[PDB]
Amino acid sequence: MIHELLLALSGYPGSIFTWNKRGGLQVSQDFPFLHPSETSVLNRLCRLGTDYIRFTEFIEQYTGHVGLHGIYLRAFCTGLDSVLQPYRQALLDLEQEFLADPHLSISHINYSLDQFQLLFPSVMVVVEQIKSQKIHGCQILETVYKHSCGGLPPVRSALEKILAVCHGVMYKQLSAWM
Amino acid sequence: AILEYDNVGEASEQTVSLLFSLWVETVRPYLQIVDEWIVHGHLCDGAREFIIQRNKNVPVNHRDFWYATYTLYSVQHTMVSFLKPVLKQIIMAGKSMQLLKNLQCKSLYTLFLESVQSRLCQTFELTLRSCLYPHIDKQYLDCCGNLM
Repeated sequence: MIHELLLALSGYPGSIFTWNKRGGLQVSQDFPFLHPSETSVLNRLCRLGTDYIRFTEFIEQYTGHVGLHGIYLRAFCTGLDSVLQPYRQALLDLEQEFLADPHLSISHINYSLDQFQLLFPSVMVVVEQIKSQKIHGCQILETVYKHSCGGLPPVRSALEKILAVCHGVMYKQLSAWM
Repeated sequence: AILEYDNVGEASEQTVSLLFSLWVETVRPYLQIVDEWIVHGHLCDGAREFIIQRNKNVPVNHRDFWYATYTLYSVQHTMVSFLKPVLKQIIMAGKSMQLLKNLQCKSLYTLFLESVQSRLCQTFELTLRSCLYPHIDKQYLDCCGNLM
């Protein structure tokens, strides 16, 4: 269960964990041991799993291929990947500690991933705003800067990191043009 | 691809340096061919992998030897981007050395490699502008002066 759980968090849904394309990641509530609290935690985690899935889709869309196009968009995808990286490292460490002690409760995993539980929805909000408005070019640099003054210290740090990446790209541009 | 990945920075440096090395390898044979064509004018080659078609049937002592000796590969036309700026210089340099040899009867790949190693981030287009072309300019002017 736990390994399937993390692999679904790893972007690889299993049999119980079903990924509807726009229905998100959801729980095949069929196991005889599942409990309402169990399923509620499962849904809370499938939230972040769907977030990661959509992140991966977007980044593949606008980093592996050249409206929705330009160096700004590739940099956005790269910085989003970098920001999600510590989430992946935390996931791997949690897997390791489960592989060490089998008496660990899924509640422990939820405790651990609460660090990104709040972080992820803000990032999804930002990226969905960027896509829907089709923000392109240096406008995107302003966009996150608008959101760069947010009230979520975790989200704010992630936004500062991505904004520094954007600053670096546009500094490359400005150095070239100067 | 290398031009499009210049602006990413060192975030994709794993890909950036890989593509740099690959392009260096791919272009070395062209460097060697151009060098041999403009140092001697013959090749150990028999059908070329090179853009400009060679008309080997042009008589040496003939007016169109200045023209027909090398034939542009028009389909529109086969060409490579970084080769475009020096294409004319290449053509005149090679034909000039050929004429000088007619009237008188280190490797550029290595130079490019050492230049790019000394220099290497920086625009690879500007990298090439800085390193590659000056060698061609010097050789072209030297050949022109000798011929004249």
